[PDB]
Amino acid sequence: EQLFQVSFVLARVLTSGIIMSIEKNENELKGLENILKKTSSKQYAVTFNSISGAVIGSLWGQDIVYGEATNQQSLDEQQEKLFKWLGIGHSSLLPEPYTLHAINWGNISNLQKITHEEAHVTLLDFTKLGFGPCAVLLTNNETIYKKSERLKIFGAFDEIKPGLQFNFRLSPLVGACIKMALIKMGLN
Amino acid sequence: EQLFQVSFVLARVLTSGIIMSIEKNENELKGLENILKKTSSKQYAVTFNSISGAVIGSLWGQDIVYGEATNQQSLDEQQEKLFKWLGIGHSSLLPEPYTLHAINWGNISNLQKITHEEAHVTLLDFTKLGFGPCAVLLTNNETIYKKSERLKIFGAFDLEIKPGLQFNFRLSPLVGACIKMALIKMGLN
Amino acid sequence: MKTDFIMVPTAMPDEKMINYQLAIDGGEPVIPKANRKTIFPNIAKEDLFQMMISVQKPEEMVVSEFAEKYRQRVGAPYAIPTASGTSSLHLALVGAGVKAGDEVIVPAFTFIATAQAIVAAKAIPVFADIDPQTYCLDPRQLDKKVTARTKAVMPVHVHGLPADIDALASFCRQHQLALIEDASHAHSATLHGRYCGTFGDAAGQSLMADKNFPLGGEAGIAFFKERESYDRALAFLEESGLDYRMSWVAAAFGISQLDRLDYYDEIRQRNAQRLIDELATTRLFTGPMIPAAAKHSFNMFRIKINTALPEFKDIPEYKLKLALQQILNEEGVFAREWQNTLLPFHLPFQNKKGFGKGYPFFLGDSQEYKHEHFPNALQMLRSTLVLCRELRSPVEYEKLHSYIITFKKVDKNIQRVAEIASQIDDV
Amino acid sequence: MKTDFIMVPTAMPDEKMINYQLAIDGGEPVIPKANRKTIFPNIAKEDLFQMMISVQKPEEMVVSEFAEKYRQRVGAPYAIPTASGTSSLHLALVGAGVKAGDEVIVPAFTFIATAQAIVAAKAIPVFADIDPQTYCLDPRQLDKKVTARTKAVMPVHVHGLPADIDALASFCRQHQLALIEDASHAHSATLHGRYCGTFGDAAGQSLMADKNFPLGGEAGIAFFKERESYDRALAFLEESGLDYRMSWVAAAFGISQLDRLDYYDEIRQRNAQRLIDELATTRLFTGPMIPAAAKHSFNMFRIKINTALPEFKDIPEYKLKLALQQILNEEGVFAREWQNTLLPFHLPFQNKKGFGKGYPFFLGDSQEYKHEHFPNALQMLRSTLVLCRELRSPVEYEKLHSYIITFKKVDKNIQRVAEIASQIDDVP
Repeated sequence: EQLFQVSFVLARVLTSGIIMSIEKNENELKGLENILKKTSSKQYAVTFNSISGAVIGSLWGQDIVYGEATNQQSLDEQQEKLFKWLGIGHSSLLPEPYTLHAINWGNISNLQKITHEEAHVTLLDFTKLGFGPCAVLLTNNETIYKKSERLKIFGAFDEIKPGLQFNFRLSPLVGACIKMALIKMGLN
Repeated sequence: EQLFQVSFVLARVLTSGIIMSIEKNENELKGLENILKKTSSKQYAVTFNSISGAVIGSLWGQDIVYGEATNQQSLDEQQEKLFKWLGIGHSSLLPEPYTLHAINWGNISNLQKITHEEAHVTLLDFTKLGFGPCAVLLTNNETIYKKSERLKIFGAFDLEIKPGLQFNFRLSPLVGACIKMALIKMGLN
Repeated sequence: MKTDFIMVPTAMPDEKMINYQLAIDGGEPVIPKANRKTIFPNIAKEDLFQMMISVQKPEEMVVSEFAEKYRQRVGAPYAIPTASGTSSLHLALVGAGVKAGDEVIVPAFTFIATAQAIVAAKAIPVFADIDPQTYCLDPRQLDKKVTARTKAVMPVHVHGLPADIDALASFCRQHQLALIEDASHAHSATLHGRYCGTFGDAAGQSLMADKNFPLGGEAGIAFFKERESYDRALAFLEESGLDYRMSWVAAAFGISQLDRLDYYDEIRQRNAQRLIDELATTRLFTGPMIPAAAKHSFNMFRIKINTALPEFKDIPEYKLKLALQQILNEEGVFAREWQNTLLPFHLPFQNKKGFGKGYPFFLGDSQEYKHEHFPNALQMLRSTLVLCRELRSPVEYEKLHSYIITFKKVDKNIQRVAEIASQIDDV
Repeated sequence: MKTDFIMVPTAMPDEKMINYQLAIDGGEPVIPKANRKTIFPNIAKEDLFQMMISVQKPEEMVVSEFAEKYRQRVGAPYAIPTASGTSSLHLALVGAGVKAGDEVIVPAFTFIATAQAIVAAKAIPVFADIDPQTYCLDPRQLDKKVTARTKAVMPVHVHGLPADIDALASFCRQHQLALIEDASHAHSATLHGRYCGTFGDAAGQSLMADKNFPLGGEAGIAFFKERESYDRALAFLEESGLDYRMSWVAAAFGISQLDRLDYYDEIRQRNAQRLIDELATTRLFTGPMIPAAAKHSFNMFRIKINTALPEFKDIPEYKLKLALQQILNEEGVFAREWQNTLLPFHLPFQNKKGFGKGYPFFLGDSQEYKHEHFPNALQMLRSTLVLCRELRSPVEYEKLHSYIITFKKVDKNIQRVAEIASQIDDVP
């Protein structure tokens, strides 16, 4: 919303010279992850460069893979398709895989209430903050966390075996901008 | 918003690599001048890094030098001191040397009404804008213009009017560019 | 203010240091510890200012702008900007006509993302050996690896050297196969004066910050020759529901960077060329072989160890390599190895789990891969040293000469290299 | 986007170009047209970020912050930030007790600003000849200059070479005068390991963007040894009504530039030293002399031409100088003259109008200086060439060797230099 705030952070990180997710001494994604854990009281965070990443991380996070099924009920038409691509089917008998909250500039200020909800997987789409596509998966289920990072090429490579993998690594630059927003909107 | 508009200008000029008064390809100060010339309808503009520069320019431009006098009715305590340091006396029976307008954020939007006046030398002090000490002198008097430049070191001998004492009242392009931006945002162009 | 600015300039090295003791034996290193760090990417004022320009524009317009600018420069008919190199290869494969169950011939030696792109396309990687010198997919191999399921061939311009497109192309037209390039290291690399990324039916390319043409974090771009391919790739995005979109922040960095790319590339070329010429005078080291039509981008500079010297009579090549790594590292030349394991032996292609239940893989006959199937690729891993960041960065003359001195210094110590190597523990 | 960014790197030049035809005669220049530009100051990403830091703070605090930072580094006890180097000299003089009618001894060879600061202090400049090697104020030609009016000696560390503080300090002490340093070129220049600006009772220093340590446009700083002097200068601002304050924008650039100044200095130093050594091998060119106590800032690099080589028999030195300029320019090295005429003969010190009616000047004994008064400085302006931006800019190795090749190339063409000089139109 403020051009100076966004410019200042992009300036700051660029001046650091540290703009790669896989680079050592890269605190922007960690800093983001902390705030979101605090706000949600969750123990594990996994950042993504796409909502699609967070969706897969949640599905494969609970061994809902090709051939399996879950409750495609509260899904939009897009995530309907993602699941059809992944090979997953529908059943009303089973629970929902995640509770997705689209975060934007209106509802960001009161994020604590949104996430103070007991559920397996909280998914946060940050795309509409306008810093680029970004999502974060939150859980206490360590096995989801580990499985979620491991679907990303370079996530914990720096005996839970990975199969198919994607580059859903988020840009520090982008992660830094969302981290600022959260701070400027009062999530210490 | 304002912090952004300032940063952007500084970033731009810095990116150009042209931040010296004297360096050719500098267009920030000329742009600043042209805006005020048009606003005031005065033919000549001279930029300074201090109001003192504008004062000394206006005075010496009208041959108000050491040993002369002028009308100091309107002077604040600072200008009184500066006139005294120059060796310029007071006389009620003489005209005022210039008309001064302290420009700031509250009154910069209404600059046509301020500067479009009959004063043959209009002095604008922009220091309160907070980009640094700055002043412009506006006249139709070609002879004031020329002397105001010749008192500056590197004024219009970038390549008669023989110069005496001189000062470095050259304005920083970066500063001039901030002034220019502020003007453009507040109605002028 | 946290800054990466290097505060100590690299001094001009004394050429007498060729005669110096090795740093591993208490000698003074060619490159002092202060001068060991390089800067990458080259973040200049322009890039900061470009962020202040782009931030004011619709995010999708910035992305479009970048896509168009880079596309035009490359000379590709069509382009889709992605969130990653890996996604761009996925789209490059689908758009070109690869469908679930097809086999794609890839080299065994490349980044995992190459092969993961194929598996994401619901296709089956068929791994192949490389040429001993180019290190790219060996065309001579290809006959043996063709089946009825073979749909595409996916060469990698690995290290930034263009692969043998002349040959691989003719093979593809002949066997009715598509050609999809991985150009993720070959920014600005050309063949017959034409840029890598334009030869294939489609191609994908990392634009990550660790690449010679770096965007502001994670980024990639897919190129397509014909509109049919571009349309199929865009259709696939609609059907699949994948969000593979680029960040404006990432693209904004690309826009500014692109204006200065030719300058940084010129330094890279002249630097790398001088080193090739200098290493050719040495008995121990050889820079990369480059075909006459090709221009190397030199994202990585792989050096061959002449392991056949008499001083190394009864010493395994791997010990010669490990000895030279230690020796060079102490001098201040960080010569890591890019890929230690070939992609058929990475866990994903050992468990063959895919999307789950081994989805892609069970469509076709399982081929159990063995080390004896890739003799040239293993030969390379046993007998080469890779310079990455040291020559990707457009380093100054003082640094380049520092490299030259280091290799010349070690080249005078073939005898000690032999001794140190021989005393290394067995694996 | 308007950027100064140089898009073509300088090629490593062929040392065989020493044998090449001169570029004035139609040959290949050592430096191609594309490689003649050089970037100064070195505006990096850190400087842009600094503006975004400093913009959020009280402007006074920004100027204060800078002033302190630079003051500690220099090692002066007191410092006033300032709008320009000319203003900082004015303060320096006045704060050190210079008063109306006083006389200051100054070299005839310096920038106009030096003397104009003197005249601004209502004092009368007494112009002295220079040493023919340092080009600084000559300590010998100082006996026959002191009068009852003489209050101070103002040595300029010209080009960035420390002047003879040792010799000039003892002279001041012996005649009970003050020493005010013009250190406007001498950023980071030491004598006995102490930065220029700490030696005198006060010193002024330009911090313009054309100086080795550049602020964001026009800027200055004045240093004072004792607190008495600092307070006098502060009080002068109160009394005078002069606004000589610094721009925060200018100051911000100083802050960021200061963190990187030692890096750029190091290259400056190696570059210039290399060039001195190489120029030593030539017949025709000698680099600046440097006392063994001093370190040179190398803001400017004045080269001595051997005009007495046999080839230049009946050719006046000014024709040799002009020819070498033309020759060097065609090869790509912009050799030029800093001062074309000495300060005594500049119009301000000819008309002697001052504040008005000859104000400062009538307050003392008239001095009608003639050319015969400054033989050393006149021979300097006849027989030397200066590199400015060429070496102020911390150039890359390729560019430096291009300078080395250029001079060696011209050194192999002394006969032609003679032949060309001889054809130059007689300028009376």
